Amino acid sequence: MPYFVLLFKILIFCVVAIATRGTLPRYRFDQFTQLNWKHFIYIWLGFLVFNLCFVTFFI
Amino acid sequence: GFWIAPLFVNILSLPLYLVMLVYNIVCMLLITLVIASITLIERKVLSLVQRRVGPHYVGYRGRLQYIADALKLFIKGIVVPEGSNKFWFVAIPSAAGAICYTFWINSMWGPSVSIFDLEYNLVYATILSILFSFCIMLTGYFSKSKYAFMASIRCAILMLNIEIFLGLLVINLIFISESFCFSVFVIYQEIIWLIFIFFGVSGLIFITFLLETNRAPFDLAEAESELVTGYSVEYGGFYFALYYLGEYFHLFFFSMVISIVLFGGWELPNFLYLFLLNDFNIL
Amino acid sequence: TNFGSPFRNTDSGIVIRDPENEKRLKLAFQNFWKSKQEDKEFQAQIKTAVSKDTVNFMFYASPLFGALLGKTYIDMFCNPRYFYFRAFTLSMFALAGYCVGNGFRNRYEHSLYTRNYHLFPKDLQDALVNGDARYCISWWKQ
Amino acid sequence: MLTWISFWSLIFWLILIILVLKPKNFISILFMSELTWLALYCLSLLFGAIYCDITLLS
Amino acid sequence: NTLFTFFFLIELVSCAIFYKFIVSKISFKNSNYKDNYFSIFSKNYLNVLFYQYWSSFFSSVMIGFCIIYLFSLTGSTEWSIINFIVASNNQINYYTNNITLLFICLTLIIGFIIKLGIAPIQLYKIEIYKGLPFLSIFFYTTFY
Amino acid sequence: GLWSWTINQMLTPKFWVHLRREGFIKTWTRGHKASRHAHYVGGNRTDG
Amino acid sequence: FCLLFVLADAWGREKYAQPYKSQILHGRQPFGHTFVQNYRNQATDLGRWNHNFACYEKQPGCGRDFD
Amino acid sequence: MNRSIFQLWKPESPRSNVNSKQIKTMNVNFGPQHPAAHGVLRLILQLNGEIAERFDPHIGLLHR
Amino acid sequence: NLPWFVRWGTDVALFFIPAYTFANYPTTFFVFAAEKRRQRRRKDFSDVKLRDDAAFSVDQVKQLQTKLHLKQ
Amino acid sequence: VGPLNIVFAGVAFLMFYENNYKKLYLNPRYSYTMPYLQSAKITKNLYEKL
Amino acid sequence: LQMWGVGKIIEIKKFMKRRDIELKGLQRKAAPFMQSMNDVRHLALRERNDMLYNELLS
Amino acid sequence: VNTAYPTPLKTILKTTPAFVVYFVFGLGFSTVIYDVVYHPKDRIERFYFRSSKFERLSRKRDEKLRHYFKPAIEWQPWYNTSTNNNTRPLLRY
Amino acid sequence: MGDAVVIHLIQNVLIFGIIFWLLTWGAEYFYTVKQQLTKKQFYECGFKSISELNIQINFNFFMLAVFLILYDVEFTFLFPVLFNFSMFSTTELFLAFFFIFLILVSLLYDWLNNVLSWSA
Amino acid sequence: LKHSATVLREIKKDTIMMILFIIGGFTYCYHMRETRFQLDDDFNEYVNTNKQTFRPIPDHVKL
Amino acid sequence: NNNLYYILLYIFLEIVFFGLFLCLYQLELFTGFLWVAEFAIVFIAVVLLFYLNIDGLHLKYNHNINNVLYYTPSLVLFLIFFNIDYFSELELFLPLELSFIDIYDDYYEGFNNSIMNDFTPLTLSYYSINSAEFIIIGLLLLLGSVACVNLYK
Amino acid sequence: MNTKSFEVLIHSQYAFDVCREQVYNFEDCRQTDTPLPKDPIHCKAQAKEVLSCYKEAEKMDPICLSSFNDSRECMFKSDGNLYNCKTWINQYVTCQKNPAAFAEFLEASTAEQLKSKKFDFVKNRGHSDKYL
Amino acid sequence: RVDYIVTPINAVVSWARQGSFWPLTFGLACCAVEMMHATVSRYDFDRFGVIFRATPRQADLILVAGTLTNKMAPGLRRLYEQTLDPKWVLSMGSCANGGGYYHYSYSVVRGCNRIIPVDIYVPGCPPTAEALMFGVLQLQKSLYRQINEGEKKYNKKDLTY
Ligand code: SF4
Repeated sequence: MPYFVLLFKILIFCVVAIATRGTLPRYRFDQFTQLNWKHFIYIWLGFLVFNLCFVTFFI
Repeated sequence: GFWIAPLFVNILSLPLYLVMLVYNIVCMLLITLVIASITLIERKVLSLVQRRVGPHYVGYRGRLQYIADALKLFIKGIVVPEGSNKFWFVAIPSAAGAICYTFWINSMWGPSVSIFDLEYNLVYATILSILFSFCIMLTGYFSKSKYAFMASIRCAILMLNIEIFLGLLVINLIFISESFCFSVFVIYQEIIWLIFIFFGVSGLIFITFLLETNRAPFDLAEAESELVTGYSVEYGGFYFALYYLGEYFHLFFFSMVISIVLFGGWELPNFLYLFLLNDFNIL
Repeated sequence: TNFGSPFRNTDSGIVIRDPENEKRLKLAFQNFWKSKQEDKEFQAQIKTAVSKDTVNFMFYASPLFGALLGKTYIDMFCNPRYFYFRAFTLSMFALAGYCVGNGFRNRYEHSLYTRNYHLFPKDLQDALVNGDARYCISWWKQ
Repeated sequence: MLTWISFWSLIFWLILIILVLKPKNFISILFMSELTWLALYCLSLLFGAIYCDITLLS
Repeated sequence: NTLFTFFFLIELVSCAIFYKFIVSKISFKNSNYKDNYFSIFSKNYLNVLFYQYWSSFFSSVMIGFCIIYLFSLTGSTEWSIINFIVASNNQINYYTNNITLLFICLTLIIGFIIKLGIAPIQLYKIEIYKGLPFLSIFFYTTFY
Repeated sequence: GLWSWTINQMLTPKFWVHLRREGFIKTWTRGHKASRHAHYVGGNRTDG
Repeated sequence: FCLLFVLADAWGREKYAQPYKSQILHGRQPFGHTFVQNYRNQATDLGRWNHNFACYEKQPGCGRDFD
Repeated sequence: MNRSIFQLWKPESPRSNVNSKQIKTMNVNFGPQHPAAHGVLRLILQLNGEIAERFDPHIGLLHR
Repeated sequence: NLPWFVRWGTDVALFFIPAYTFANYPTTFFVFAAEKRRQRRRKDFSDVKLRDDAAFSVDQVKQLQTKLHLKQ
Repeated sequence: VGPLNIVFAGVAFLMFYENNYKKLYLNPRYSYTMPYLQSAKITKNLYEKL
Repeated sequence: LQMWGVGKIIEIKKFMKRRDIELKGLQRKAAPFMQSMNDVRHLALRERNDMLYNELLS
Repeated sequence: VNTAYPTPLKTILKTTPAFVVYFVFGLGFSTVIYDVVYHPKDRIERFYFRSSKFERLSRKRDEKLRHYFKPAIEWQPWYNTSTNNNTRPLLRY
Repeated sequence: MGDAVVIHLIQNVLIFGIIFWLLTWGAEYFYTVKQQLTKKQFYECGFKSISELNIQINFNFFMLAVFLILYDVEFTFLFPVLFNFSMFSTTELFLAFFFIFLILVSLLYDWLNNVLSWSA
Repeated sequence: LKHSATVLREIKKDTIMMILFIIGGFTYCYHMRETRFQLDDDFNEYVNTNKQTFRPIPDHVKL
Repeated sequence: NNNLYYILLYIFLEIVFFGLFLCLYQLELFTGFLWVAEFAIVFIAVVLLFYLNIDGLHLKYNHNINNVLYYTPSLVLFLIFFNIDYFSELELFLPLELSFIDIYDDYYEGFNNSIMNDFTPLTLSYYSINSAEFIIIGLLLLLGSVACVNLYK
Repeated sequence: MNTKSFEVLIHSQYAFDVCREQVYNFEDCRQTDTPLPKDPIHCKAQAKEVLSCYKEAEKMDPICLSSFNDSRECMFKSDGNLYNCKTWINQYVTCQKNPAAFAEFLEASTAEQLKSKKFDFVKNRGHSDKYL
Repeated sequence: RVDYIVTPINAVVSWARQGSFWPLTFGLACCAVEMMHATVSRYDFDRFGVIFRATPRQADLILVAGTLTNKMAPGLRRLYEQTLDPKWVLSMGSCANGGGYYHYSYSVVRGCNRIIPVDIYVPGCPPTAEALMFGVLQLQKSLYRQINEGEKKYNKKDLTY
């Protein structure tokens, strides 16, 4: 069944998460909020707008 | 007897409910074992990255560290401080644990292979996450300690950004799937992994994965260097064990969702052999 | 196949792995195409989204253009003393070109098998739609 | 017990009344207003179910 | 042309009125030199904001309830069609439940009086006018 | 406490030589005696 | 800029066939929406609506069933 | 960007209740047994909204 | 006498092949029962109505099935 | 107990008996509604008595 | 990559649409008999209720 | 000669037990879920939400006819139970 | 989105929690604890806490919370349109673009006022 | 950043290559759209092979 | 109850009960949407309560005076005469065996319908007919955001 | 009037080309000026004729028993996905149309085609299936 | 008839308690610096399962490492009381043992045993990482053994009466 492939992918993702916990530091609360409140949301919205334009072009 | 048979309707029905409860308990035990294995894998990976051998004396080559950890967490006693409401201090762990085990319901292991026919798996997962965040915040607030209050405030601050980021990511993802069920994403991901379309949003996807799992650099509400222990500053034993188990289950479920929605789901990756793969087999 | 046959699902719930039936169907299709291969009226009636000459040109020049582009890319940014990296880039470009050519050829074949699907015999059309050579035995048994 | 329409209308009216019954706290007023808005949304959903109108559900 | 659009436009107008009320200057340049080391707690702006917000909430709830009830009655919220159906009811006597019509009319009238600040609900408007600038009062009167 | 010497470690000439020399009891007991690494059972070199 | 490019492409898609005409410039919605937005409308004059086919009579390919 | 000085400063005026710290000061302490307090410091820090307002480091906890 | 890759392949095979079998057969030991249920799900001749003007009778159909040896 | 308790118990027992008898003896047994009483046999036609 | 993925998704949707067109043709081939059975069920139930009402309100 | 694996290979390989334990636990949970889904219905039934309107109508026709149409077609005046514990309607009002 | 099956699952989850509670009681059966002076006191890194209930925060993220609520409402509004984008039309595209532009303008105005940063 | 002449030439080459790659990607997307349209036409032709029956609506349905 | 935390818990319970009622009426989509929105609002309200009512000591108010003085007779009178139900009836009014509208099915309509999502009415309403209402809602949201910024300033 | 959904669907698909007269009459009787269907009492005669034709067409040839069983298994595994079982359905339809020609086609069967058709919509998925 | 299962239960409990002897993240001076070095990759306390816990309410092993003064003794007593039961105590370093160099200091607690009960002591000043590991191993062995120390006497049926 595909459950084995799903488990392998989830295990890879969990290993990546554990490595990220081991490696990177912890940022500031205000810094992360501002990054979300100024850059990340706008980037996501622009990506969605570009996807909408591409879908319209490709019908 | 024609007159004795009637009085046995619910009497015969009860065994079916008992069997269903037994099956649910078996599923819960399997999920707990999976979570314990995930914790063991995390400890081993952390030791390996730190150039440390890690757990090796817990049984044969330290193969049963998780079972010993769970048993010891059971063993240690817990005392409620007199300065806090015992009712709330106890209800918070029980509510968190009840919400924690419910994550197994909104999970699919294959095509139409699910415990329930929930067409809004994403909504159910979001509700579970919101309940877990509320439980953490309440545990922080009920502790009546400044450190726990700061931890709860930081967790709430994370949640608002987490909620917005998750909603935007789902909306951008639902723009292709057009369904709140998890099967639709994997159905159209058999050609290529969904990360290909979101190639430029790979950094934001990784950020969301690290935030949905409450890992660094979104490791707030833990603040080991900053605010010592997290919402469990005064909570220990079974409360801390339940909180950690819920965190691990949430991480596992978020990784499963991320795989099912972005990394090709449970379909084998054919993107590498795309240059040699055919499109249509015309006779 | 990424999309599979347009007339049926590749393997819906049961995966069929019979090569004898596929070979018989291919032979029957070849025999049907050869029986009216000299029919000028049938030849003119056959229409495809892509011409055979254009399809052949695409399939024969796509690897060449891709290889040239890969060589130019390796010259532009890659150092020429990295044999592994240069060969990998060139092979990837050639594989992309081959994929483009294969897509063009598959499109031409599908158009030939679909835009002319109305001229097929009844049993031949049944075999093409169902993927089973048992629909038309006389064109493949002998 | 009571029919759904009657229950919903009586609940809306009782919530409107109870909005004044409790003490005068701004936070309590805001919570009561949120509850009343949710009850209004529920009533609109029930009405759209009763009459099968797209605008009612909108 | 319909009570839904009217309700949306009225809610927008109420939001604009609240925003304009929030735009009132809290401090002014005065020659009052004796109050430099003492605090004067003025609650006029807060009272105006609270009263406006609560009245707007109540009026919006009433108008929404009225619209929801009217839609179920005839199936439409437009201007002419509603009047035609209501006049037809007086001639066909299909719906004799005058209680529901009286309740809908009472809800609409109460909502309109509350939004307009009509008597006997007048202390709200009295307090509203008592804590605003003269130009703001002029604008509010012209709008209402 | 099972599988002191794994199949990968047991699939070496060193394991066979040690088992033939010191016996099964000594071969198994070394893994329980001074377990440092599964690949370091009886030494790192696989020749003996 | 993406929106402008998409609009330009849609405007240039007029040379494409009617099925290949831009969906923005040529709507294609469900049968219910088609019946609701084109009933008793004199601008289009879509003719009758075959209840068997759930499509307007003037609509191309209406009622095309198996022979 | 635009000027945001007022959003960063909040001085206290004589007998001005508005200008005072109109909030219960979270007099939390970075006491000895803290992972980041180095063990021998009790930094009583008046923090307002997780931002330290005043500092009083109780030292000498390890004075030998 | 064994390569590092050759020895490592044994553990990988032990981890993969049993896992592959378990994934391919989630319903262990009940496959025969499932096959029997599927066979009983195939209706027989009497359970269905047969047209009066049928090319082959029941006995002829059985003989032809035996000759062609269809698994069914 | 008491006379009222006895009356209530009798009424509840009669209600349970009547409901069960109606569900069992007076019902088209086309749907599996009585576990351990309705049969689990696999049906082939649309209407099969359970 | 975003453009190519959007195009591929569009192509997959078109292929699914063709498959759905074939399925719709099959369903329309199967439309009449089910509709006839459902109409027979609806009309048979109508006769019994109509007769009961006629005997009742008479 | 020494046939030991590479140092990075061994360093990564000192996780195989935990990885295999996690895989076994996940396989057990997945098999339990699959058995629960399959045993009641003798198959893995597709969700009605993943089926079109025609498919959904075709799937539930037999169940609807058996559970509702049959009792409604052969109703009796005394058939209804004296209590309120009857079968609820297909649409809850 | 849930059913009586989900309700019974919640009941079984509660049963599992009761089993866990029984296990906790069994584990606690093997321990003995002596009451201490500060045994039930607040843990504040070794000293008695100077507050019991007066733990108040500055709440510097009020504007952030309000903007989050507004953005959630806007996203919920946008969701139904994208849920059935396959039947998009010219008017639908115009409305979606207008909604996107409005959300972007709101975000920019929030950023333009420096309201996305904490204040004293 | 006072980059060298070689770095400037490399940057110019990279910009030209990026522009060319963008143009090529757009052309490939247009070609893919045309191919999809052709495939859709072929599929419609295949589907409408034996579905050419057109029964007029009965006169019982009024205008 | 006057305790703000208990009031919030009761509001959350009422919202959950309303969602359950909506699910009972087979309206699960709107139930889930309302549940999510209410959960977010409840999180914000809990943050505010920790901000403004950390102690939780509610005002010393007694409900007996107001309840006995006006509230009880007013509630009795209001519930006594208010009845806006014209023709709504209970489900147990008639035997379900006399109803057959849920058994009829439109096979041709199903064969002519390609809808696979329940959001079709929502799209057709908030995108086709009530587009003016949607634009008004967007403008109102922008104006409210501006007003909130001005209020914060 | 005693058939399951899948069996009745298979029988009607087989008779889709055989019940043309009654089907066309009923469809014409089903015509209306709006998408709302007409009252079922309007076409009692046409519906009765269609049902009679379906009952008369449900009797298949003996050679179609195996094909019908295979189609039933495919539909049950697919929970009634007709397009995914097009090959078996088409074969059964050809068998019902001509049992003799279908028997001759079955004479030229392959070894793989002579094995039991085991359908599993989980391990095997298909290619770009919306009904999945 | 309750000791039969209890003995296996006691053994399992002892194994579990030894497997999760989490040291308290509470260090003061050079002895604590050595203890932190004993948490390094080279000295794998994770091999024995020692993971530092910041909260006394969730800690089991109190690693008293450093010098105790008059300004820290009440805090140490409060932490010891706040430590969740069961608890073990190990005093590493001479200062934590008996003051060490500051044994004659006016600002020295003059011994950690006079403030909180101590189960084990380490001699070195600073003790080596190996010395701390040996002390931890001895404490773990004692804790595993102390659970069933044969306090109860065996009856004539070889049953603890
Ligand atoms: S005992 Fe020695 S090493 Fe330890 S803290 Fe005292 S002086 Fe330093």
